[PDB]
Amino acid sequence: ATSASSHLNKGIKQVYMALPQGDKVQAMYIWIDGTGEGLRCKTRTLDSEPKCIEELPEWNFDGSSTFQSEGSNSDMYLVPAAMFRDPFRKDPNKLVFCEVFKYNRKPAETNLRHTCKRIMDMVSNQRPWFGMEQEYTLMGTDGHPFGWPSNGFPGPQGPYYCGVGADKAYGRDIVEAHYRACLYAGIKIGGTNAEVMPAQWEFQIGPCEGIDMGDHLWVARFILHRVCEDFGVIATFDPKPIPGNWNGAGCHTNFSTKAMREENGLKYIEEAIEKLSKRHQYHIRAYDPKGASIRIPRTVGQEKKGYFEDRRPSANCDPFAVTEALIRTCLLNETGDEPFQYK
Amino acid sequence: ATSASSHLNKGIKQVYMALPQGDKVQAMYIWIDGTGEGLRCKTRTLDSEPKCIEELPEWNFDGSSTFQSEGSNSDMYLVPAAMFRDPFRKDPNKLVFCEVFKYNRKPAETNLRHTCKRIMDMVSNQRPWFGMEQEYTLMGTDGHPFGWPSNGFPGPQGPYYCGVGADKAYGRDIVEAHYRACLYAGIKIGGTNAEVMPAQWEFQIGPCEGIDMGDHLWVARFILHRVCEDFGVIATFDPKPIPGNWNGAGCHTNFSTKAMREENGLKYIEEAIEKLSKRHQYHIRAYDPKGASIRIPRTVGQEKKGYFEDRRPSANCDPFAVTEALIRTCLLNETGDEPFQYK
Amino acid sequence: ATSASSHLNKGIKQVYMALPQGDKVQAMYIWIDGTGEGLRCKTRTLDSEPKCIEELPEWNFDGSSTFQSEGSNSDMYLVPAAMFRDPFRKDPNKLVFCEVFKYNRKPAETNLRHTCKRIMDMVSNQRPWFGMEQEYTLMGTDGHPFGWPSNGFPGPQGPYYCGVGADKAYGRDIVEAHYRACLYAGIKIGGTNAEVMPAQWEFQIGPCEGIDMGDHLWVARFILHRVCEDFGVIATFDPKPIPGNWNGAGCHTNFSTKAMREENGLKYIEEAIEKLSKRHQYHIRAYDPKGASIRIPRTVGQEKKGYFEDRRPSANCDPFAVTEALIRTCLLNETGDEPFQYK
Amino acid sequence: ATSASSHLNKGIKQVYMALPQGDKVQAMYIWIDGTGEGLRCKTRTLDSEPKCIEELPEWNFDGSSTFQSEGSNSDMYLVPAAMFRDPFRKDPNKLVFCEVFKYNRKPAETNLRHTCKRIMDMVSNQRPWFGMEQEYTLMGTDGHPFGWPSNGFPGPQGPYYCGVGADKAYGRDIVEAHYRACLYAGIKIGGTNAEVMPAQWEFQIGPCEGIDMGDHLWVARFILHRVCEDFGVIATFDPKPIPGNWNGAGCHTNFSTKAMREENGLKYIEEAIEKLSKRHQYHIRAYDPKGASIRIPRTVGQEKKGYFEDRRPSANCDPFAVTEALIRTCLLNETGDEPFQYK
Amino acid sequence: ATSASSHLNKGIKQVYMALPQGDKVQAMYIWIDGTGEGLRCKTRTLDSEPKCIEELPEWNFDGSSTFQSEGSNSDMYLVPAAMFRDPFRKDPNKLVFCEVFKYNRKPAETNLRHTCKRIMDMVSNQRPWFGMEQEYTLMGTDGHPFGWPSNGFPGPQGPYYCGVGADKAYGRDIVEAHYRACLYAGIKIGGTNAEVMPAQWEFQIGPCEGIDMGDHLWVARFILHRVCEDFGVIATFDPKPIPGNWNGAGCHTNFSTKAMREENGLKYIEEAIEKLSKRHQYHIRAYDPKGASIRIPRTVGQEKKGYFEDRRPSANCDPFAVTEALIRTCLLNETGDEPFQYK
Ligand SMILES: [Mn+2]
Ligand SMILES: [Mn+2]
Ligand SMILES: [Mn+2]
Ligand SMILES: [Mn+2]
Ligand SMILES: [Mn+2]
Repeated sequence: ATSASSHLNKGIKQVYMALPQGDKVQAMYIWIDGTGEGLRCKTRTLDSEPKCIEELPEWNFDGSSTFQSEGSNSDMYLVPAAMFRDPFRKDPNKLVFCEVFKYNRKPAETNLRHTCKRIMDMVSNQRPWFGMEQEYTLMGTDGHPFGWPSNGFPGPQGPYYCGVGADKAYGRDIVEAHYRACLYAGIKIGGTNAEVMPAQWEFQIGPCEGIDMGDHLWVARFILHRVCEDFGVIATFDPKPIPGNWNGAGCHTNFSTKAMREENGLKYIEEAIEKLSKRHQYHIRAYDPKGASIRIPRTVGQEKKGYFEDRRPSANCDPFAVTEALIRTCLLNETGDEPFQYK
Repeated sequence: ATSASSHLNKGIKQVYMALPQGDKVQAMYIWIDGTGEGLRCKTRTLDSEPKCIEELPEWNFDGSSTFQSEGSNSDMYLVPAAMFRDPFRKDPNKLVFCEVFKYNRKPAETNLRHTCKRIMDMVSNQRPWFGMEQEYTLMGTDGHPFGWPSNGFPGPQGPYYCGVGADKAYGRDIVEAHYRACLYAGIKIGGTNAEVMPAQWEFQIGPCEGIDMGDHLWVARFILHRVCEDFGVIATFDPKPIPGNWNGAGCHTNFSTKAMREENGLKYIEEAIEKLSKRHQYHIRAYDPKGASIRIPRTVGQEKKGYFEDRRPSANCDPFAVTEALIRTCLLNETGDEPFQYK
Repeated sequence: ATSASSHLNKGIKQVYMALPQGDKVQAMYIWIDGTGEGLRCKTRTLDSEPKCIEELPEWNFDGSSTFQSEGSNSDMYLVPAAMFRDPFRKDPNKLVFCEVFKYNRKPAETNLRHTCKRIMDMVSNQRPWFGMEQEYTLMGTDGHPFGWPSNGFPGPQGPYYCGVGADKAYGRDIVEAHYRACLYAGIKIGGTNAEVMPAQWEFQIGPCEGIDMGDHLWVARFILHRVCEDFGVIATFDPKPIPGNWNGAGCHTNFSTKAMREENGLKYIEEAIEKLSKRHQYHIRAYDPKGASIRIPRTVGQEKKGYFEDRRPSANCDPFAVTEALIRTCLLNETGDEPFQYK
Repeated sequence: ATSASSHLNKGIKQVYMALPQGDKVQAMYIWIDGTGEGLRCKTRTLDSEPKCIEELPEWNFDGSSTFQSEGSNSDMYLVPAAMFRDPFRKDPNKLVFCEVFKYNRKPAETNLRHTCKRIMDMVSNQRPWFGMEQEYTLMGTDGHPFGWPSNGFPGPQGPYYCGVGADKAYGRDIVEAHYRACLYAGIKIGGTNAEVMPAQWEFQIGPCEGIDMGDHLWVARFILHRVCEDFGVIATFDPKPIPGNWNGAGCHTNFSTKAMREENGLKYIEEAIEKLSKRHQYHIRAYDPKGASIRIPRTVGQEKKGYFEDRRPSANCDPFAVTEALIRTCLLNETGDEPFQYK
Repeated sequence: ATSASSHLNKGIKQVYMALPQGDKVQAMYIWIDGTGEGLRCKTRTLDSEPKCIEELPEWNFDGSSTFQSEGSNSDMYLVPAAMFRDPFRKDPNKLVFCEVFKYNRKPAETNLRHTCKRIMDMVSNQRPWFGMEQEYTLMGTDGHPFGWPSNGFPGPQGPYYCGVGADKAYGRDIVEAHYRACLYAGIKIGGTNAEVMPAQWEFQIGPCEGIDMGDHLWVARFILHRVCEDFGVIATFDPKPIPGNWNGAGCHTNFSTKAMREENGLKYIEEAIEKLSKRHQYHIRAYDPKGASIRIPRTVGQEKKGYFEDRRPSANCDPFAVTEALIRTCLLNETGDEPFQYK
């Protein structure tokens, strides 16, 4: 099944979209829900196209409707963090990803970006690069994977991974649209592939210099949601969408530094892996918003330089928390149940 | 459900629309129904494109069919008031919002613009600015909200406010089309967002210098109706569309003056609020066509200058009456059950 | 029946596709499945458009999901072999057909290209030209031929071969789209025709200089699968799609050399046919991935120069194996159950 | 949605059923699946109607298909335990509920009846009476509750508990059919009611003298499954069918003895409750097949004699284990993690 | 999908069926098709109800339409062999299973009954008893199993063997109707069960004294076809209905003699098994119309008397050939590629 809005005549929408916009420019503010994994958005009008993120004014929203404020002082604030081109509106309109504050102007329970940015600024000399692969499932509005038979299973696993064909890959139009929208918007998307079960896909984001990783992955998730809403399907990042033998279906984070990219970086990668081996429980706790767990590429080992792979994060993981934990455990040499405060 | 006209082949319509129009120009006269909240329209042909509103001739219509005239002398008059570009016809065609007169050439029961314009002209030195947020619900032709399940509720409140996704926001194509149409037509639309229940949305109009507020909000309502008619859905401004816990779902009016925008304007805002506190019943009567009721932004209080917010008007309110009452109570210092006549 | 993805609004997809892509370029790596007849693909991002195939980097994939690797070392490699323009993405994006390696960097069980390329390089002086005609059937997602009646047969054979009409040819849009996509991508497609039963078609690829034959036929098969996926139908190369009197429905390979194209080449063609007559069982074994069998054109015989036709290969045949066997039996004069190793 | 078998013409079935059966009699053997909560059945033919359970011969089945045997010796045995009239076949045909044995003629992992019967025979002097209330949900074949809107919720809780009306109770025909079938078959069903959410129902079984409780509840579950299969819906005893605020949705067991039914039995009930208070974890473990947790009726307290209520068992509980645990903790005064063996 | 005839109003049919028939009686002659596995039938009128099979006259049919005669002399003959009550017509009407002859009055290629009857008459002193279990699949008219999802699989194997529930057993109404029809008609049906995949079932016929086995199994197959035709589904005895892991899905024949039923019959069973072990290829050839292959029940071994089981015959096997081969190999001690002629 598909949503009722997807059955509206989209040619009418495209007739209205093709009107010359004028001097005004629409900016769609995007922020993370109070649940830690949802995204909320609302569009305002700017008198002119902003050249930089600093020209974007701050905004506010009702936090009581977003699961992240109390009744007495419900208003929260939106401080713009990253700016991207609007694929849906095709320019000069801008997507504005923003942080959330409380009435006290202090980071919200779900604003993990504020600290993550501080951590990345501390280790800015090492220039960390992250690459994150996000796996999702396309679902109908009836709660079942898109293109699956009603009350039924498509078939045994094996033909669908990177498959091509009407019976091999489901909803590739969503994937192509999302890829093109992320390219236009400036997201650092590096590729896509179809996963082992049909209607399950994956897009990779990276390499990114820092908080760019979290910003790009969150905006890529938003673009996926908007594109799927246009098509009338649902993008699910739940680690266990369909019950069965398949277990993980989660994000993989690739971490490198300046030293690891240069010669004799394999020993730095080994040191980082050994440091991570001690903090397994902390990373398992941090990755959840509520063969090998950590793996090394063999091509990197042959070249003795490169990156590593962490298979532990789930699909609904928060990139800010993941990257901050990876930096703290490896670069900052932190140990303990709770992170230290670099006040 | 959607209307039968929405299932006509719209590509045929766009083939006919793309014909070179020629020297003639079509103007769609729009006026307020006798009910006080409905809109009526009819298009004529002009030999040339009018540069200003004064070139638009007066027109007439059958008031017996519009609930606002008696049988003996049914004819009413249309005097053009505001001119906008026609989004639907894409230029040089014009939307003409007009006032209604009786056979006596005297303002109609529903023409509240004529007095409101006089009031705004009296206080033109203070330069009042209004901002109005209009909340509407998208409904099917079956009387239920669009995208809702038949005989059913979408789910608990909370995921839908400013939500993105096929299961989070219903009928966003209508919203995008209406936003672009209002931009092209010259309406001062400042942004939109999705409301707490799905298929419920809101657009903000403002700031506006005067009767511009009423003109822009009425033409924005007309554009919403035309766009929804193109999509085959209904835009409802009823304050209580769906029975349940949700109560208000009504317009919010933001009022500022020249003094309140300048430094030390917070005391002027406080004076206006104190004046409004006495005339609560009068404003409640005037807003109906048939936490705090009046609120102050906290950012304005921190900056000690700006505007205030009135949460009392409903969604089907008449902007002319609302703005006239706000001016009379605050700027004109009027008191009493009935307004004074500045003859 | 058609796939559920085909019922998505494709106008939305085309709106997203028309976005200006930017400096980045998407390359879709394509490789042969472990089954020997399936195709797998996945797209990456390149910083610039590659001018030649050598600029394409090597890649890797999970061979456990592709029926061609064991659990311990599942990773396989993709070495680019041929580059074509991407019809689906309309440039500068590129389709990259690649060979598969094991973790040992040794040809995979299904990588028959590596040896075939060696064989063609050995006989490069003779300049062999191959022409292959591929016959396929368009099927619904319900496992029946496209356009056929449910639980029914279209009619007696005879009106459908090269037929024109709604009741004569089924799914010609797929054929036209595939032909245009192969032209744009640079495939050497020489023509198409409709076969004796409806929804069955055939496209010819050739002439090709060498491994170009295998590359072009495999990429043409991939383009057919992608186009059919866009239309929501399935392209089947099974030699026996629908049970009945029809038997072969398989590929025909046309083989010529430099000598056979020149004058008095008919005797060379006769020598090649006599050599092939001895190795019938070997070619029957090699053609399977798991009137006359070999025929001569009469126009060639009248002109005493040209090519021959082999009707023995099936529709799901591997072009690399077919062309390698044809070269080895004719040009290399090989005899025996197993081919010799030119180490 | 409903199953495809439910859309077969049932009048044809009733025409065939009305044929005079003859001298032969069909007996449907029923046994518990290896999963501990599923039911399996298969019908044989008897030359004459059995007057007692002892005339029923033993049978066998393939335990490899029932998740309860290994490959080498898959055969299991069926020893008849209880006999009931066949509601579906309307007599002289009999439903035969049987225990399962292994090839060693030793109770199967899921045959908890064999021990429970021993325990009840030990305490046969006290004459324990049990009453069990079973709560189930009617679901479509699409995995959603029957009569619920697609992708939707019926409404707020409150109108549906014991409700009457097309919008208040869903699938009452299943309930009436199941009640009448259980009456005819001899099940001690004491009543039904509709639960707080629509399509959720409950039937009470009791009072029963002993292993009669387990036999009657299991056969009532089987009759519910057969009736729902006739109607094309699914009866689910999962404690959490639909995600949401509702939590328990589980069976309630009412336990009395001969002493508790007589005068001054309230002190015996208090002693039993105090004994149960110590073994909470053991009963929680035993109830799972993989206000107050224990409550006392107030009418019993006013009359100072009667029974108690245990709210702890879930809906998918095994009655044999529940009743055996209740007897062992109260009557047998057992304490400890594992039960004692009365060998 | 179901056949179009199943969607006719069956109440009309039952109104016509309930008419008092009168003195005339309808007899439906049934014979085996020329293909060896199909059944053909046609009904005549008798002036009175026949008390015995000998009162049934011989008939004839067009063998050119039945794949078992040449053009010059197409007529074949029907000699009545067995008489049963007509379940479909509810008495006094009779089903007449008949042998087929050629114009020469000599057994037809597919009339294997004539010889089988001779063989059984030779060994009539030993009184052989056979029991045959027939496994079939219910299919829609679209060629897929009944109740399966379109283009889909129901689920993993394991819940369906002897399952009860709308999601566990498909088309049980067909099974109940067929069981009751076979009981009424006098078929020696001993029971049914649901098989490992849904819509697959099995009925057992036996014990039978001789050619009674072939007669009863063929008439049971005919009754299954007629009942399924009434329901609009297809009964398939193909050994491999749905491609996949499941392989056999074929009939099991249980063979006993007078000696094997008496004490110390286990040695006779062992002798029969040893004789069968030599003639495996002959029985494999004879069973086809175009753990252990032969197994012994363990209960029989414990009681040292009873029967054996042959798992080798397929589902579409001819019972006459199977029983004749079992008698010839065991009782007649025959050896060789071709059977001896007891002329
Ligand atoms: Mn990975
Ligand atoms: Mn407000
Ligand atoms: Mn040919
Ligand atoms: Mn209770
Ligand atoms: Mn068997």
